[PDB]
Amino acid sequence: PVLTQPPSLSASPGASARLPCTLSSDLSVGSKNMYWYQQKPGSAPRLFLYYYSDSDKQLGPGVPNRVSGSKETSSNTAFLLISGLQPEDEADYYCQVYDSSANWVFGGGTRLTVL
Amino acid sequence: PVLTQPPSLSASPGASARLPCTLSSDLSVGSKNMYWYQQKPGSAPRLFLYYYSDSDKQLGPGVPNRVSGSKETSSNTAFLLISGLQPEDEADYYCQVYDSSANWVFGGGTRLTVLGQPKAAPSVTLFPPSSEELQANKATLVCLISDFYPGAVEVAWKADGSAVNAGVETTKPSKQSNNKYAASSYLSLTSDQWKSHKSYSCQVTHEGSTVEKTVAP
Amino acid sequence: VQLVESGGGLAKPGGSLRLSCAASGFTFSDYYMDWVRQAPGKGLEWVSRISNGGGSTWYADSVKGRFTISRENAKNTLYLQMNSLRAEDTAVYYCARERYCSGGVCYAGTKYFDYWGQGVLVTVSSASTKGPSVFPLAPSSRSTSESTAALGCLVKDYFPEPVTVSWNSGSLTSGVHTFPAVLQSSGLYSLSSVVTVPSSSLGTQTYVCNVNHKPSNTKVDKRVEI
Amino acid sequence: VQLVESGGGLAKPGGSLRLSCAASGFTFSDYYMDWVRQAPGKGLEWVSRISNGGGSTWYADSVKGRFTISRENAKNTLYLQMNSLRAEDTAVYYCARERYCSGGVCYAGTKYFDYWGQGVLVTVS
Amino acid sequence: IRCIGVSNRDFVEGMSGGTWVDVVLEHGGCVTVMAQDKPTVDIELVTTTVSNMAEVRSYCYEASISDMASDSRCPTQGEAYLDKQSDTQYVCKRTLVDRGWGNGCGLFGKGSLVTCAKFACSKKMTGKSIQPENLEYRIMLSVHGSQHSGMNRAKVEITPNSPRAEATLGGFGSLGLDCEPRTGLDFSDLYYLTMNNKHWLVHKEWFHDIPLPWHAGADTGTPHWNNKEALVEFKDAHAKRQTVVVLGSQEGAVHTALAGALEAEMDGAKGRLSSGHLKCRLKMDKLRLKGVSYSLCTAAFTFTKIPAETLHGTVTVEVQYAGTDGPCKVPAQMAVDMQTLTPVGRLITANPVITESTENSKMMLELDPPFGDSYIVIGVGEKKITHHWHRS
Amino acid sequence: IRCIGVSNRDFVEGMSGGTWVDVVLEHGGCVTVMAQDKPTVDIELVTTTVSNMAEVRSYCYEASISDMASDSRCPTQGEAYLDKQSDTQYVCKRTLVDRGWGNGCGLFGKGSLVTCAKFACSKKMTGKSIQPENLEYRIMLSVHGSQHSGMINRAKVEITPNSPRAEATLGGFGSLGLDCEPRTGLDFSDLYYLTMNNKHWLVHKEWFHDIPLPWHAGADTGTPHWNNKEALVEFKDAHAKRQTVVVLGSQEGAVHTALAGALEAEMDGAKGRLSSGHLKCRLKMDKLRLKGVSYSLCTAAFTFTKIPAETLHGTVTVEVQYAGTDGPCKVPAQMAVDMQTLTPVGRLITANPVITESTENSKMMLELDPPFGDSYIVIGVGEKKITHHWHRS
Repeated sequence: PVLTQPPSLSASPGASARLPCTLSSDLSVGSKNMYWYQQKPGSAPRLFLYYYSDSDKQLGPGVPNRVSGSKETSSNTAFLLISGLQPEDEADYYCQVYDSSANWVFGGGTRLTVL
Repeated sequence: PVLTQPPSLSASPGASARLPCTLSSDLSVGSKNMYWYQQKPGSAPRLFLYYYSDSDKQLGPGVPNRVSGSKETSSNTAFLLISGLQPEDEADYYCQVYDSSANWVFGGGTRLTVLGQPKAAPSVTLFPPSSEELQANKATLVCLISDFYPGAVEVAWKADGSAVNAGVETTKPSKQSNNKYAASSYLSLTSDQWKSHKSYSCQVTHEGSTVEKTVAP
Repeated sequence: VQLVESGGGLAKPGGSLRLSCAASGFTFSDYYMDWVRQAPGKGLEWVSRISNGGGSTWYADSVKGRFTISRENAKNTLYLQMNSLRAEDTAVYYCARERYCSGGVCYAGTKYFDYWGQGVLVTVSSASTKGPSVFPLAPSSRSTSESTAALGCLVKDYFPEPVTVSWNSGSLTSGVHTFPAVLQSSGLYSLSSVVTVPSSSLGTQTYVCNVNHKPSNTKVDKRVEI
Repeated sequence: VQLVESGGGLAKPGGSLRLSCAASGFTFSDYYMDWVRQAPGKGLEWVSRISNGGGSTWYADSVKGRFTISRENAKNTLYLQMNSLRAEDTAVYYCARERYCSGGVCYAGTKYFDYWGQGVLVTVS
Repeated sequence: IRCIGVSNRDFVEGMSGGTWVDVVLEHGGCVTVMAQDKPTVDIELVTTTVSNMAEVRSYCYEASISDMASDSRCPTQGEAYLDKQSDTQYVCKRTLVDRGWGNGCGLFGKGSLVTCAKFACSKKMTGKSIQPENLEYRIMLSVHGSQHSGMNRAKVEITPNSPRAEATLGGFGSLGLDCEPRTGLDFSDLYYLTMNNKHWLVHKEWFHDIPLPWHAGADTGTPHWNNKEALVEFKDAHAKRQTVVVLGSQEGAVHTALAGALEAEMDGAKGRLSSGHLKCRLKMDKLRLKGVSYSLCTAAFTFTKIPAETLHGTVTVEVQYAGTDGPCKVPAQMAVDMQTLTPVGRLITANPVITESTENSKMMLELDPPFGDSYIVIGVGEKKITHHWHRS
Repeated sequence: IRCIGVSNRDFVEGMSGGTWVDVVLEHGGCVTVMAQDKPTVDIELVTTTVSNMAEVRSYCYEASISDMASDSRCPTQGEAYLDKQSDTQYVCKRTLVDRGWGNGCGLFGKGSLVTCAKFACSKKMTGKSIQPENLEYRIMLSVHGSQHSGMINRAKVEITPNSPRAEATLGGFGSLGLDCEPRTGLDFSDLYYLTMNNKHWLVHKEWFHDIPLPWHAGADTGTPHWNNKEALVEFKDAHAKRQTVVVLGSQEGAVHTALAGALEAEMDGAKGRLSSGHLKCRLKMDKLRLKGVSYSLCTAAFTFTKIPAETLHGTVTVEVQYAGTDGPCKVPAQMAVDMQTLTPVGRLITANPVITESTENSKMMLELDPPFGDSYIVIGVGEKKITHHWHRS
């Protein structure tokens, strides 16, 4: 089991950003709990978003209402909704799912940069 | 249990006629099979409408599609509805229900009157007595009134201008098969009361106007 | 599917009549029957009722103990035995067929009166019968002057209704108007029937009116001449 | 509700270390616990997981046979006995608490890392 | 003047003096209280409600299934896993299925297979506990002197912890009630069950055993159903997909299992019950008649209804009084044919009166005739009315 | 090359000479047919359909109540009467209740009371007869010589009780005949086909005759007539002039409980799919030439791509990869207890294993029937051949 999110891409205010996490073929993304975390330079990460479906969701303690979820099975890929960008997005957002085989898997990571 | 019906109901031509039928205090229109019959002059009744509800009804044989029924539970009354009212709908309509105790209850019957029919004056024919009747020393005068609307006449007999009050029998109007009315009047005289005057005359009056037909020995 | 009644006539108070209802066109043994009566110029009143087998009868109160309803399915006939008639029994009596049911229950539970017979007149009164005198009513000495000409028949002084009139042994019906009878003060009725004939048809065509009065057995053919 | 960690430092290859993550404030005998390491400026890699009573433990592939996670719920501390340390263990480590799961069938089946430890640095050379 | 046509009727005769009468009020039954110098009163118990029932358990009898998935692993590859098998809103079934080279495994044998579906309850039934101290009794009273009715007159309300009550009956005064020497028909063993919109009283052990999904609270945000496998079945596992089906509505199933249970209405948020039996000591020392200072009515009477015998032999008579003499006492008695109008029976109505002045008012009374032949006589001297009677 | 992982699979040995193979075909089970000079063939029964089933009886499991009235009579006035008690769509109950001056009678006593309500069926189940002459059988065939992914030429046939013979053309392999005989449709005269909400079973014939629900025993007429509708309508709590009517609610879950342990069958659409089989077949395969015997032996080397796997019945399945443009060519395949050279010990399930592609790295699978004890799967010629140890039971 492996999940690949691109190294990074920068997004600007006034636009919308989608953060993907391409899962492998041994997993069906439509039946996976998505846990995304938020980590800044030096500091330890805290829970950022939980997402399974649009009705089955909850967000971490101290996180605002600009972030939601999306998941398209035709791509077998989960997406972290980050809309309404601001330069204050300085954080490496990891993509985490569980498996009864791989026992925890993190993505490559995505450093939220803003121009 | 009794069924009350207005003795006469008039309804304008082309419009609808709501013939009512109010059930007695011990019945409920809501749970009755209402049976409606139509009877025209000289002929036996025939089934006109079975009605229990707007989703439970039945037209009698040959009855047009302009007829229906209804019930007003608030007055314990059934209604026979005839729209597109044509003068061929002039008849008596009887409402009838069944009960386990009284076993068949008929209404009083409502005589439908379709307004707007044109007035027609009577045609009158006065007949002298026959010869074989005169040889028997009797002589009766026949006055035959036919094809007049509305249904009311007053016949008067005259002999040499003077009013004849004796031996005169006259009928009541009776609907013809063509919606008009007919009547007749008879003057029974002995052969010697005849052959005495110059002439006798039948004198029919309808809606004020008058005809006079005369005969003579 | 037709019904016809027989056995009318004139009875005296305390006498008896046997009305019959001949039925044809349906399985007469699968139907309830009824007798409904109507006095002259009045409403309808239900008289009696019979099941399709004959072992269940019902009667209006005003008739119980006198009238006997019955049916013999074999001869396809419904009966009404009328015993000890009272003056109020004078009316026209129709036989009616109810709606059919497949047992006790039916679709919608309807049991209205499907078909009615023609009707028989029953008159009860202590008066004796009188047969009519039939006299011709001739035209007025002006034949082909106006559009047409009108001749007729006088049916005089007969007690019990009805009288039946046709013209030319039934071969002539167009323009025939038989008038309802007058009820003279002497208790007897009188009838008159006229037919408008073509103005010039007086020469070749000869006119005879046929009067039949059954309760007195009077059958007369008095032909009309000038 | 606090998570601090002790025991960092230097250790040549073959040497050993004993990491500790002392917790307090909550019932430590209830929660699943997790170690997860991170090289400097490199990706995140789960290392070890341990149950509420310590009766069953899971490790990452590159670690088993040498590291041994343990738990004495009486002192409310989380241990990570790193034996036979090698070079690619050079990373900063955190202890993470796995979400409350009374039963095993938590209200939405989440079981994620809500609280994290501050982070100790391990350098192997 | 209730209690006339009631079949289950008791006639309680008091004692002249102390206001002690112990009556038993039931449902469907009533009592006529007759005192010596006091008006006869009818007393009936019409309503027993039990309020504030606490929910105990709710069963689901109609379910729905939603987003459903499966997961399969090859032989020796351990047990299959879905993230939602750890979710309390999902029903799952784990089983082993035949795997081979044709499904995509390297070995031949049995591989693990799990399937989960999200559970939701469409319709549920609710059982509640009842506490006898939350009962409430509704008692109706009425006196005699009236006219054909029963379709002044008082009403009271009684609680186990407020059992005393007094009702004011116009110029008749007041009568008190101290009610409960023998009362309950059961509790502490029956739940009060509510299905679609109907209600029963079920045994606790029978209710504890219903094979349906159930949650043992009143309500929390998104309840948790136990034994949800009872309405969801799995069948026909292939190698990688198991179809999940939800069983049809179980409402008709428990209606059949509730045949021969005691049913109960509900109005409103309080459960009505059809069991009664509260005993009452009514004190009527404050029950003045109405008026003994009336004179006898001088005018004539007329029967408005045929005198009717009730189920207990008493006769009910309604008369009309033509005259502005009123208000006045009605002369009424029963002669023994006749010798000269010596009283024979006894009245049920105490002191019959005409209440209105003008002019043709109606009035009803009740008699207790003696057995055999007798004559109901109403009025004085001439223009009196008499009716023959025979009892049983 | 289906039937490899099937748990219930039969290995029928034919007769050398006459084209004789008598097989018994079920659902979920299949047979490997092996002839002498002919390719091994798999025969499975995949589909049993039944068309145009005639309705027998329909039960109502969810009802509705409509316009309802009562009628009450005073004591001595006879029994109560409603016009709709003569209606086939109405359920009525007559009872005795206490009447008096307070409800409106002149006497005190017992009066008659009747109450009727209109019955309507919301949802119904329907039972049908199957009549074996409208069945249809669908049989799938496939031959051996293939590769693992190709699991999923290969043929299919249709068979009728009165058209039981069939022939299918299999590429260069020729044709094969089937002359079959059904036996177990209704077994005789029993087994109705039931349709509920949207799923279907096969019920016992007598059990269906005894379901305690309203029912009409036709196919359909304008406004059907329900018999024994009294089973879903209850009357209770008659007061004096009104009797309350209750409808029992959906009985769907009740019949599901009585349908535990019945045989289910899907349906889409209007044709009935079945999960029961048992038709016997005499197969004649005399017109079945092998595929190619004029090939040469493969000279190049092989390599195991998958570990040879044991099936449920002890047979071994092997897939190898062939590096070389030598193809098409015969694969050298044999068995056990050598220390060459080199006696064949077991027998193959695949008749004439072949390499189909010319160039250059093609895949191919075969199946063996190894002898008990230790044995050695050997594939290839002479030197640079590949060998794998095997142990049976």
